[PDB]
Amino acid sequence: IASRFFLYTGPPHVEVAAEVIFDGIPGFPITNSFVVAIIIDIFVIALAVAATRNLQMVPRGLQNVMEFILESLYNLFRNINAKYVATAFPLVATIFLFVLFGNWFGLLPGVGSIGVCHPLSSVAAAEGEEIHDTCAAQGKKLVPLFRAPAADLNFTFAIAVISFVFIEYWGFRALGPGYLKKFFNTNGIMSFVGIIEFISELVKPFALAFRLFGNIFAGEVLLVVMAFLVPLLLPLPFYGFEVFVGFIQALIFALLTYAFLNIAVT
Amino acid sequence: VGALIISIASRFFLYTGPPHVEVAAEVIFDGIPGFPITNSFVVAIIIDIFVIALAVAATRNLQMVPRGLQNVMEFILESLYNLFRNINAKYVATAFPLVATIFLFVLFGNWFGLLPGVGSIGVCHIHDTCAAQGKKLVPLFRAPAADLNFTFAIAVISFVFIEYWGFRALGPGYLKKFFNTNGIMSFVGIIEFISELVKPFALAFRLFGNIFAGEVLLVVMAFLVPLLLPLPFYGFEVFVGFIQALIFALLTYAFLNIAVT
Amino acid sequence: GINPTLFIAQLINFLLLIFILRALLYRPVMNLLNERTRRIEESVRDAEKVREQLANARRDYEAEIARARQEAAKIVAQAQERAKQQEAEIIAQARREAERLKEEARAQAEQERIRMLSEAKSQIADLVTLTASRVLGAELQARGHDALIAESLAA
Amino acid sequence: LFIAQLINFLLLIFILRALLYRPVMNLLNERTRRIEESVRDAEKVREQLANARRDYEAEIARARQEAAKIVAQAQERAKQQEAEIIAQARREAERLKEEARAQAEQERIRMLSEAKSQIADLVTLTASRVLGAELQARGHDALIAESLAAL
Amino acid sequence: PTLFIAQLINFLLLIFILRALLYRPVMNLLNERTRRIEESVRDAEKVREQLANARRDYEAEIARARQEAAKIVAQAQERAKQQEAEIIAQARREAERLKEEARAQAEQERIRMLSEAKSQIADLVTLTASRVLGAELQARGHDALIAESLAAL
Amino acid sequence: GINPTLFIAQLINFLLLIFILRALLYRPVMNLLNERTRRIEESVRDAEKVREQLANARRDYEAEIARARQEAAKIVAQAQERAKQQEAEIIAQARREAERLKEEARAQAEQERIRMLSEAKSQIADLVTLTASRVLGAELQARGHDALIAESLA
Amino acid sequence: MEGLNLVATALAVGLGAIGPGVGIGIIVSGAVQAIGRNPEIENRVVTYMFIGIAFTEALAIFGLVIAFLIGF
Amino acid sequence: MEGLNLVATALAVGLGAIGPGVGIGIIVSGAVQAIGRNPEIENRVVTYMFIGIAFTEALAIFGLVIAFLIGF
Amino acid sequence: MEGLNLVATALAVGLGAIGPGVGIGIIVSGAVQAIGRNPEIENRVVTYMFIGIAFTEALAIFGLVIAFLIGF
Amino acid sequence: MEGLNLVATALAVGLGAIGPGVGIGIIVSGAVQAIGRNPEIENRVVTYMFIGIAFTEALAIFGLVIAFLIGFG
Amino acid sequence: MEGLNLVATALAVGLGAIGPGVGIGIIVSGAVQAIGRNPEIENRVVTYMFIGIAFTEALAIFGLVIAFLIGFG
Amino acid sequence: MEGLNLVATALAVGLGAIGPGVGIGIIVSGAVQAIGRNPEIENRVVTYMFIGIAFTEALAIFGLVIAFLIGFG
Amino acid sequence: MEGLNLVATALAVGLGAIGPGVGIGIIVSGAVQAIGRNPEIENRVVTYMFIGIAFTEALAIFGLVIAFLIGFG
Amino acid sequence: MEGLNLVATALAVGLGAIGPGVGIGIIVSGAVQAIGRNPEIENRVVTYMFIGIAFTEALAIFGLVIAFLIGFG
Amino acid sequence: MEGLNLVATALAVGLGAIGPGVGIGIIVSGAVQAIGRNPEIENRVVTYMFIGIAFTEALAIFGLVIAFLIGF
Amino acid sequence: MEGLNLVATALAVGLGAIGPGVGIGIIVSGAVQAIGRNPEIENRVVTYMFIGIAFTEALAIFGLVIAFLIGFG
Repeated sequence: IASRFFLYTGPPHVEVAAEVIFDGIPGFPITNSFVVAIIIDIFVIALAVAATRNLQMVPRGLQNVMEFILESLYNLFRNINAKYVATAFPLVATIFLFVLFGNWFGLLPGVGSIGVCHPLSSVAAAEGEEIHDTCAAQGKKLVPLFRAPAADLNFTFAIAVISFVFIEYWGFRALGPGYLKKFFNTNGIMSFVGIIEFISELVKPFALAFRLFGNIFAGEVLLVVMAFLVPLLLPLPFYGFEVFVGFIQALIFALLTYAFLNIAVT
Repeated sequence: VGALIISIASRFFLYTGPPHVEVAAEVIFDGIPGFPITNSFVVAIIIDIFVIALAVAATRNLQMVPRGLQNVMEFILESLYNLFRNINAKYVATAFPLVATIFLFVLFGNWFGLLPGVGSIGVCHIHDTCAAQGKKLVPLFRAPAADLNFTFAIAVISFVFIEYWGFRALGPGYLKKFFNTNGIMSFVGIIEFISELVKPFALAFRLFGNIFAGEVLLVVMAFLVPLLLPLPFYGFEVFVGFIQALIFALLTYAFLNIAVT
Repeated sequence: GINPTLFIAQLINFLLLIFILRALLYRPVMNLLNERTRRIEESVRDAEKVREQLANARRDYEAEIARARQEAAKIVAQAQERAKQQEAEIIAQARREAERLKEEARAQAEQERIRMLSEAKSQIADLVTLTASRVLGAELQARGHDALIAESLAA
Repeated sequence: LFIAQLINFLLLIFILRALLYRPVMNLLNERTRRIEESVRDAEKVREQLANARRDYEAEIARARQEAAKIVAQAQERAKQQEAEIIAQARREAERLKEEARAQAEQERIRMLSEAKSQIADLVTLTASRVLGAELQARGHDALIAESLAAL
Repeated sequence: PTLFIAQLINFLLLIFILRALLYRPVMNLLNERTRRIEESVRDAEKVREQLANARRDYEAEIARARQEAAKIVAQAQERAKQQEAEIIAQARREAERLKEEARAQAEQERIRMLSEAKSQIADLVTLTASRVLGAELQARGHDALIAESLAAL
Repeated sequence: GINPTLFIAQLINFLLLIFILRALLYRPVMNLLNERTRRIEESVRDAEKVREQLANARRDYEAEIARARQEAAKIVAQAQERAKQQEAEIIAQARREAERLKEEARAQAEQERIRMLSEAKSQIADLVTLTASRVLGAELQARGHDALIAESLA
Repeated sequence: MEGLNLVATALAVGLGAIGPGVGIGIIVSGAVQAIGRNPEIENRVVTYMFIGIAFTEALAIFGLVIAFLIGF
Repeated sequence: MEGLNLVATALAVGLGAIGPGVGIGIIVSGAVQAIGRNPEIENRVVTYMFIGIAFTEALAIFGLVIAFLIGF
Repeated sequence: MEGLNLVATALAVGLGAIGPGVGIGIIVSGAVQAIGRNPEIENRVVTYMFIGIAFTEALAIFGLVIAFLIGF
Repeated sequence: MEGLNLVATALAVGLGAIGPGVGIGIIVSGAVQAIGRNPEIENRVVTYMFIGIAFTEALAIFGLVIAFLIGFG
Repeated sequence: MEGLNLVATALAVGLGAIGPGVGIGIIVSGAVQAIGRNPEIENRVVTYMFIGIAFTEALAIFGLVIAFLIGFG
Repeated sequence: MEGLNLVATALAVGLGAIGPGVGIGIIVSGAVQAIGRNPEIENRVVTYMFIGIAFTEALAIFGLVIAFLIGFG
Repeated sequence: MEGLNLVATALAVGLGAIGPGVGIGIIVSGAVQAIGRNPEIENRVVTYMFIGIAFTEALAIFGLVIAFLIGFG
Repeated sequence: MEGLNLVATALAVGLGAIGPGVGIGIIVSGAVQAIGRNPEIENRVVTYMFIGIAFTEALAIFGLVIAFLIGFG
Repeated sequence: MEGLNLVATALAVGLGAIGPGVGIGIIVSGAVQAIGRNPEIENRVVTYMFIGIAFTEALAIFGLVIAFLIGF
Repeated sequence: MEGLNLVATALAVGLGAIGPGVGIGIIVSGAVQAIGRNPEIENRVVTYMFIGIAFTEALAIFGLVIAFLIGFG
């Protein structure tokens, strides 16, 4: 139990870098985050149609758990506000599921070990292994073809801005000219607090995107470093923490979106 | 009195010079071929004589009704006895004399350090008196608790007392504690052991630092304004000397209480 | 990665994914909602039907007593009226027979009265013979009773 | 690198299958049982409603048919007894009427026994009649003398 | 140096301050403690006096108890001789009464026998007279008395 | 201050102080406090004894009086029993002596028989006048009754 | 001397983590206690709680943004 | 040297985040708990809460303005 | 160096935001809780709250004006 | 001087641990106390606690990510 | 290296103000809460509140004046 | 100018002990305070206590990982 | 460096003025809240409050003394 | 630099005393508070308290190990 | 590097003032709170209050003594 | 450069004092509150509070002995 943590086989170092631009032989260049985003979209649609092609009473199997999750989401969003518990449900549900599966993708082996490339070898008396990679030739970096979609600041910014636009539009859907009444109404000190309110409303999507991107990228980096330190039997609790926090942050994003919607409409 | 005190600017006419009193150790006061006499051993002997004199004066008559000095002597002993009875039940008589003596002695030691002439009067070896001559000025009647040796002495005798009365009360159970528990008292026990080991160090350092800080505060307030400025600090110091005495006694008794139990 | 072309493409992809959500999410939402609505409607239906059935069997048992009530009421009326007429006829028959029996008895008495006219002379002869021993010496004619006896018979 | 990720992943699942297996199975089992009692419960709102019509049809048929038959059977038993007991006592009254015929015989006996009752006044009181008619003329002077001698 | 005079004036001011705001509380607390001692002292001597009086009262009360006990008993002995004497004297007076009434009863009984004998001798002389009267009327006929009896009618 | 020799000298000085102080005032002040707390506790103890003495004195005085009257009533009854039994003795002795006085007097009164020896003077002579002088015409000439009268007078 | 910009960015991000982190913690604990005391006011308390979190996160975002400005 | 301005701006923003962040956190927690205790005085306590938050965020904005001035 | 003045004014403003900010937060939280528990003494407790706010803001103004003088 | 980047990385990570750690501790303590006092509203208390943990740990991850950016960029 | 005086003065005022600021905040919060519980003892409450505020302001004033002494000769 | 890596490693370890240590302390204090007044809710509250402890220890692990990385490069 | 003495004196004042300030505030708030209920213990609670205030001012004045010593050698 | 290792060990041990010290303090305060509230849940309280104490002391142990590694090299 | 010992002494005294100062404040506040809630237990409480006061002052005096040793 | 040992010792002592002081303060406050609420559990209260104060003082002693090793050795 306490003698099988050999460091003889492992990565040579720790690789940290934002998603690497893909080869993009044809026009409209893509990234390694875009392809995993599309494949996870495909997986989400496949599970949705699997739960959809067989829709009936007393669900069992995949459909039963899917309906459990969906009704739990209804219960959670209903506790905030039932006025828009269904109108805004598809957006937050889709973003939730996609972020969930993106965070799940980071645990899959080959993320960072597969390189698209556009014991004895390990150093003795050292805590980290020094085995040269497959792509170590040509002075390459072994570009990770597989990566977490939320570990890129393009998707996170995109969902943040679309969520902000959705919230602002649905607040503007039925509020009249009450926005200007909440922002610098020139009524004593109420004008001052509206300015900070306006700035906070502006920075909410940026905060969400940066938070999610940082969470996922930090999880990936810490898992890579824990693998580099000791190969086996060490990073189990941290892998468990990652698989927990991925789902946790996934539900948090949707919950925060609904909460911002409610605080804007009310 | 009016708050418009104008004597606050006496530093111009009365400038005391830099705080030359900075010694963290003793100075020899009585040149003797034998062991040297510290500036604190002399005041230790002085306090011994004073305490003996007050005790014999309060016990020369042994009046049934305590009046005058007898009542004053009896009140503090009554208070200490009641306090230790509140702490522990059957160990009040066993430990009372040592704790009462170590309270009174350091009380009068700290209260002596506020006496005038402690920081000023001294034997020759702005410019004081001796520095006018070629000889340096060393102070006279340095506080006993200011000297580290006396504080270490009372701390180590307190440690000897607590270890003896733990070992005597609990036999070999206190001597090795319960290290063989291996469930809880295998890592808590060593922490308790090192805490006991450093307990005399903390006990001595508390008194030493408190009294040293007190006297250097006295000298500093004299340096800044030697008129009406150090009065609140002196009141604080005569308070905290008694406080530290009672603290040292109370903690040594309570440590014995937690050791025996 | 800070470029306008990538950000616009990501925004367009997000907009398309959000637009695609409208058709798909309506499926499971309807699947959960339609079931609940049908259940509530069927529950109202059950309450109503059960209440109706329960309140009708009790009334049928009440009509069972009511049917028996008419059965008992007809019984007394049929029994009493028939008995009263039968008793009246029997008493009238008794009354008619009482007139008949009494009349026949009176007729027989009247007949016997005249018929016994053969008994006045009979008792005359009885005094002539049986009273003879009651008088002196059982001499039927005595000493003149003979002719006198004839006068008694004539009387 | 790859061996580092592989060994960690399998061992993590092995302890997830030891702790986060029974509660996660039990929650889905409880929900499925609730839907098993609740999908069935929804079929029931209409199932009991359908059974309500069955219950109503059965109860009405069982009660009304039996009620009509039993009450009429009780009525027929009572109606027949109503006429029968009425006629049964009529013959007993006719039996009491036969006592009047017996009373007529007693009346007939009275007149037949009156063949000596009214005759007694004619016969037992015709003794003094002969005393005045037959005895009067009859010369019983000798009998009178004999009676005087007996005196 | 100026250090000594500064220390002296500061210590004098501290002593003045303490005498100003601590002489009264210290002295009144000491006086209260002395009064508490004296009350306990006065309590102890009073209880000792109470015990001595309670002890003294115990023998004093039992002493008069003995005096009253013997006095009551002596009265009982005094009453005993008087009660015994009067019953004897009553009986002695009663006994003499029986002696006197016996003499009167006996003397009366003597008269009763005297009257009884007087009735007896009257009875004998009456009874013997009847016997000899019948003998005397055996010789002389009864007709003389019978004729005399009718003559009185 | 590092020198262990002067350190130990200060230690020994302080130990001498604790011994001389505990021998000089601590034992006197402690045993004075102990005697004081004995005095107050016996004062409560004696206060209870005061109540017991008061209760005992009242009770025992009554008990002494009670045993006095009980003994006094006892000797009174003994004298009463002696008197009644002596009185009944005197009455019975007088009663028996009175009865024997009646008997002797009656025996002394039995002398009517002796006085009945004078029948010749009275019984015979009174009989003669009774027979003759009053119930008859004094004509008792028929003799022979003199035998009858003497025979029946015995 | 190397680039003090790295140390500046680090200090800014770290203190923006220090302050608003404790602010959010206190806000959420108080809101949870108030909800446990009175669930009938949950809408109002969650609204004001999200207002407070918005302000704290606004301060933290100010720190992060000026850190990015220092970095570039 | 060179990055003294950067370090100054970063430190100013960071400290203005650590202080006011905890201040507004305590304000919001206390106000939410008081609202949970008393919904009737909600308007008054919300006005006072916003007054305190305005003062605290004004101090934070003073820090941010000083940082921007130094950066300019 | 030639930028220590910037560091000085930055630190002064930052700590002036640190201390009085937390003081304001605690004052407002306590005052709001006391108002919620008892609205009848609201005027008096608001007066005392604003007195404490004035003292803390005086400390903050002292720090800010020291930074102002240093900046010049 | 020379190794300022490592010092910056360490400082960022350390203060990011300082702040959100206290925030998470306070949030969890409050949530646990409320649940123990009211075991019926935990269905919403747990969610509010977790969304508070989000806002706390976001700043810690901010510091960690900034530290990696400095140490690797 | 001559700017150390300004940095010293700023550090002195800021760090001598942070402590008393929190102290005053806690003092006023406690006093206001206690007055809310009982308004009739408000005189003594206010007296001790100003006592504590005076102590904290004395510490802050000591810091400010020693900053002036550092800032000047 | 040379030993800065050691200073950075020490700072990272120390502050990653500062934050999560107080977080764990507050979490445990709240948990024991809640469990004192409600014994049967232990099954519910121990899970949340372990969740908060795991998050704080994750922050401490972030600090330790950074310190180990900069203690070797 | 030449200017370290001024920064040292300023630090000895400012850092030494943090903990005493918070302690003073906490002591005064606790004493006021304690005297809010049952003010009949005013003398004793004021005695203990002044003991605590003496200890806090002791720490603050140790800081002040150290700063004055550094500022004047 | 000639130093920077003594300073490193000092910082590590000092901050490891900062964090876990306050954590253990709050743990003990809450535990004794609950014990005063609930006497008979003492076994569970002590078990959870010692679990939290060990979790908190883990960081202090990490700091001590880092300091010893720096001191030895 | 002249004057570095001065900064050492300053830092030692400052931190030793920070820690035990807050400790003493908390101890005294808890003690007076318990005395106000129940005056009868004061005789038992004051002993442990002074024990804690001594334990807190131990670290501050440690700091001051080490500062004096460093200075001399 | 040459005085880093003194700064190391001073920082070690100060940072080892800043934390455990607050820890033992909150320990004593909690124990005092528990005693004021429940005197019958005083024995267990005293044992647990002294165990906790021993742990915190052990952390402080770790800091102090590290400072001693830095100053000499």
